[PDB]
Amino acid sequence: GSAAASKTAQKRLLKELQQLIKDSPPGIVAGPKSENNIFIWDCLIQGPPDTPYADGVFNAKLEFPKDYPLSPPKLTFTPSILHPNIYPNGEVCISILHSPYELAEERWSPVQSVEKILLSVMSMLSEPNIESGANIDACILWRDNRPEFERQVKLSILKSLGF
Amino acid sequence: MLLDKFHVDLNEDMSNLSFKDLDIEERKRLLVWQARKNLETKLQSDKDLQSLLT
Repeated sequence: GSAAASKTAQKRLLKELQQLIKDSPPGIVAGPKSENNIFIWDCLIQGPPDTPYADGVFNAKLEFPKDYPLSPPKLTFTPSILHPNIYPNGEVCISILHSPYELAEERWSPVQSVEKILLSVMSMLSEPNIESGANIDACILWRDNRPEFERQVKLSILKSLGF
Repeated sequence: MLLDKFHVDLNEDMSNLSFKDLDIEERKRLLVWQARKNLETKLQSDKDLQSLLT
Protein backbone atom coordinates (compact mmCIF):
# COMPACT_ATOMS: atom_id res chain seq x y z
CA GLY A 1 0.00 0.00 0.00
CA SER A 2 1.52 3.26 1.23
CA ALA A 3 5.21 4.07 1.58
CA ALA A 4 4.59 4.63 5.29
CA ALA A 5 3.02 1.18 5.70
CA SER A 6 6.06 -0.41 4.04
CA LYS A 7 8.41 1.50 6.35
CA THR A 8 6.46 0.37 9.42
CA ALA A 9 6.44 -3.24 8.25
CA GLN A 10 10.23 -3.31 7.85
CA LYS A 11 10.73 -1.71 11.27
CA ARG A 12 8.33 -4.21 12.83
CA LEU A 13 9.95 -7.17 11.08
CA LEU A 14 13.36 -6.15 12.40
CA LYS A 15 11.93 -6.21 15.94
CA GLU A 16 10.27 -9.59 15.27
CA LEU A 17 13.61 -11.02 14.17
CA GLN A 18 15.40 -9.64 17.23
CA GLN A 19 12.79 -11.13 19.56
CA LEU A 20 12.88 -14.55 17.88
CA ILE A 21 16.68 -14.76 18.05
CA LYS A 22 16.68 -13.53 21.65
CA ASP A 23 14.06 -16.09 22.75
CA SER A 24 15.66 -18.90 20.74
CA PRO A 25 12.77 -21.41 20.83
CA PRO A 26 14.00 -25.03 20.48
CA GLY A 27 13.56 -26.74 17.11
CA ILE A 28 13.09 -23.52 15.13
CA VAL A 29 15.56 -21.82 12.80
CA ALA A 30 14.15 -18.87 10.86
CA GLY A 31 15.23 -15.56 9.41
CA PRO A 32 15.19 -13.41 6.27
CA LYS A 33 16.17 -15.45 3.24
CA SER A 34 18.34 -12.62 1.92
CA GLU A 35 19.91 -9.51 3.46
CA ASN A 36 18.12 -7.10 1.14
CA ASN A 37 14.54 -8.32 1.61
CA ILE A 38 13.15 -8.70 5.13
CA PHE A 39 9.72 -9.65 3.73
CA ILE A 40 10.67 -13.23 2.83
CA TRP A 41 11.96 -15.62 5.50
CA ASP A 42 13.33 -19.13 5.18
CA CYS A 43 12.47 -21.49 8.02
CA LEU A 44 13.61 -24.93 9.13
CA ILE A 45 11.66 -26.65 11.89
CA GLN A 46 12.34 -29.83 13.81
CA GLY A 47 9.37 -32.18 14.00
CA PRO A 48 7.96 -32.31 17.54
CA PRO A 49 8.83 -35.26 19.80
CA ASP A 50 6.37 -38.14 20.21
CA THR A 51 4.70 -37.46 16.84
CA PRO A 52 5.19 -39.09 13.40
CA TYR A 53 7.20 -35.96 12.52
CA ALA A 54 9.80 -36.45 15.30
CA ASP A 55 12.73 -37.66 13.19
CA GLY A 56 12.20 -35.06 10.50
CA VAL A 57 13.16 -31.48 9.75
CA PHE A 58 10.95 -29.38 7.52
CA ASN A 59 11.67 -26.40 5.27
CA ALA A 60 9.12 -23.61 4.89
CA LYS A 61 8.84 -20.20 3.24
CA LEU A 62 7.33 -17.38 5.30
CA GLU A 63 6.15 -14.44 3.16
CA PHE A 64 5.08 -11.13 4.73
CA PRO A 65 2.65 -8.68 3.03
CA LYS A 66 3.64 -5.07 2.45
CA ASP A 67 1.15 -3.89 5.08
CA TYR A 68 2.30 -6.26 7.82
CA PRO A 69 1.17 -6.48 10.62
CA LEU A 70 -2.34 -5.58 9.38
CA SER A 71 -2.25 -8.75 7.28
CA PRO A 72 -0.81 -12.14 8.25
CA PRO A 73 2.13 -13.75 6.47
CA LYS A 74 1.65 -16.82 4.32
CA LEU A 75 3.56 -19.93 5.42
CA THR A 76 4.22 -22.71 2.91
CA PHE A 77 6.04 -25.97 3.58
CA THR A 78 8.39 -26.70 0.68
CA PRO A 79 8.01 -29.47 -0.16
CA SER A 80 4.51 -30.04 1.17
CA ILE A 81 4.09 -32.38 4.13
CA LEU A 82 1.14 -34.61 4.96
CA HIS A 83 -0.92 -33.09 7.78
CA PRO A 84 -4.65 -32.40 8.36
CA ASN A 85 -4.05 -28.64 8.71
CA ILE A 86 -1.73 -28.17 5.74
CA TYR A 87 -3.20 -27.75 2.26
CA PRO A 88 -2.01 -30.32 -0.28
CA ASN A 89 0.09 -27.53 -1.85
CA GLY A 90 2.00 -26.85 1.40
CA GLU A 91 0.15 -23.77 2.62
CA VAL A 92 -0.46 -23.86 6.38
CA CYS A 93 -4.05 -23.36 7.48
CA ILE A 94 -4.30 -22.44 11.16
CA SER A 95 -6.27 -19.73 12.96
CA ILE A 96 -3.31 -17.47 13.73
CA LEU A 97 -2.59 -17.17 9.99
CA HIS A 98 -6.09 -15.95 9.05
CA SER A 99 -7.90 -12.61 9.32
CA PRO A 100 -11.49 -12.52 10.63
CA TYR A 101 -14.46 -21.12 9.43
CA GLU A 102 -14.78 -21.81 12.08
CA LEU A 103 -14.73 -18.97 14.58
CA ALA A 104 -13.49 -18.99 18.15
CA GLU A 105 -9.87 -17.79 18.04
CA GLU A 106 -7.14 -16.71 18.11
CA ARG A 107 -7.02 -15.27 14.60
CA TRP A 108 -4.38 -12.92 13.22
CA SER A 109 -4.04 -9.50 14.84
CA PRO A 110 -1.16 -7.03 15.18
CA VAL A 111 -0.61 -8.16 18.80
CA GLN A 112 0.45 -11.60 17.54
CA SER A 113 4.09 -12.24 16.56
CA VAL A 114 6.25 -14.33 14.24
CA GLU A 115 7.50 -16.29 17.24
CA LYS A 116 3.90 -16.97 18.21
CA ILE A 117 3.12 -18.11 14.66
CA LEU A 118 6.09 -20.49 14.64
CA LEU A 119 5.16 -21.83 18.07
CA SER A 120 1.60 -22.40 16.82
CA VAL A 121 2.91 -24.38 13.86
CA MET A 122 4.88 -26.64 16.21
CA SER A 123 1.76 -27.19 18.33
CA MET A 124 -0.18 -27.95 15.16
CA LEU A 125 2.31 -30.65 14.20
CA SER A 126 1.81 -32.23 17.64
CA GLU A 127 -1.98 -31.82 17.77
CA PRO A 128 -3.82 -31.88 14.43
CA ASN A 129 -7.38 -30.48 14.36
CA ILE A 130 -9.25 -32.50 11.73
CA GLU A 131 -12.53 -30.63 12.34
CA SER A 132 -11.00 -27.58 10.63
CA GLY A 133 -8.62 -29.50 8.38
CA ALA A 134 -7.52 -28.23 4.97
CA ASN A 135 -6.35 -31.59 3.59
CA ILE A 136 -9.30 -33.95 3.83
CA ASP A 137 -7.26 -36.96 2.68
CA ALA A 138 -4.86 -36.28 5.53
CA CYS A 139 -7.79 -35.82 7.93
CA ILE A 140 -9.39 -39.14 7.04
CA LEU A 141 -6.08 -41.01 7.23
CA TRP A 142 -5.28 -39.48 10.63
CA ARG A 143 -8.69 -40.41 12.00
CA ASP A 144 -9.10 -43.86 10.47
CA ASN A 145 -5.67 -45.21 9.59
CA ARG A 146 -2.98 -43.75 11.85
CA PRO A 147 -0.52 -46.55 11.02
CA GLU A 148 -0.70 -45.69 7.31
CA PHE A 149 -0.58 -41.96 8.09
CA GLU A 150 2.63 -42.53 10.02
CA ARG A 151 4.14 -44.78 7.36
CA GLN A 152 3.64 -42.11 4.71
CA VAL A 153 5.06 -39.32 6.88
CA LYS A 154 8.07 -41.39 7.92
CA LEU A 155 8.86 -42.53 4.40
CA SER A 156 8.82 -38.91 3.29
CA ILE A 157 11.21 -38.05 6.13
CA LEU A 158 13.57 -40.87 5.15
CA LYS A 159 13.56 -39.66 1.54
CA SER A 160 14.11 -36.02 2.56
CA LEU A 161 17.28 -37.00 4.41
CA GLY A 162 18.74 -39.02 1.55
CA PHE A 163 17.81 -42.57 2.52
CA MET B 1 16.40 -33.51 -0.81
CA LEU B 2 17.48 -31.58 2.31
CA LEU B 3 21.19 -32.37 2.10
CA ASP B 4 21.30 -31.12 -1.49
CA LYS B 5 19.18 -28.07 -0.70
CA PHE B 6 21.25 -26.98 2.31
CA HIS B 7 24.64 -28.06 0.95
CA VAL B 8 25.37 -30.67 3.59
CA ASP B 9 27.85 -33.21 2.23
CA LEU B 10 26.99 -36.89 2.62
CA ASN B 11 30.26 -37.40 4.50
CA GLU B 12 30.38 -34.12 6.44
CA ASP B 13 31.32 -34.14 10.12
CA MET B 14 29.74 -31.57 12.46
CA SER B 15 29.97 -33.61 15.66
CA ASN B 16 31.73 -30.87 17.62
CA LEU B 17 29.32 -28.01 16.92
CA SER B 18 26.69 -26.40 19.14
CA PHE B 19 23.83 -24.26 17.80
CA LYS B 20 24.68 -21.35 20.11
CA ASP B 21 27.98 -20.79 18.29
CA LEU B 22 26.57 -20.73 14.76
CA ASP B 23 24.89 -18.10 12.59
CA ILE B 24 21.42 -18.82 11.16
CA GLU B 25 22.58 -20.40 7.90
CA GLU B 26 25.00 -22.74 9.68
CA ARG B 27 22.33 -23.59 12.25
CA LYS B 28 20.16 -24.91 9.40
CA ARG B 29 23.00 -27.03 8.07
CA LEU B 30 23.62 -28.43 11.57
CA LEU B 31 19.94 -29.25 12.06
CA VAL B 32 19.87 -31.20 8.79
CA TRP B 33 23.15 -32.99 9.56
CA GLN B 34 22.00 -34.00 13.06
CA ALA B 35 18.66 -35.24 11.68
CA ARG B 36 20.44 -37.41 9.10
CA LYS B 37 22.91 -38.84 11.63
CA ASN B 38 20.12 -39.56 14.13
CA LEU B 39 18.12 -41.47 11.50
CA GLU B 40 21.17 -43.43 10.29
CA THR B 41 21.59 -44.79 13.82
CA LYS B 42 17.89 -45.50 14.25
CA LEU B 43 17.65 -47.22 10.86
CA GLN B 44 20.31 -49.77 11.80
CA SER B 45 18.19 -51.05 14.71
CA ASP B 46 14.60 -50.41 13.58
CA LYS B 47 13.25 -53.07 11.22
CA ASP B 48 9.94 -51.26 10.75
CA LEU B 49 11.84 -48.22 9.50
CA GLN B 50 13.93 -50.39 7.17
CA SER B 51 10.74 -51.93 5.76
CA LEU B 52 9.66 -48.52 4.47
CA LEU B 53 12.61 -48.46 2.08
CA THR B 54 12.34 -52.21 1.48
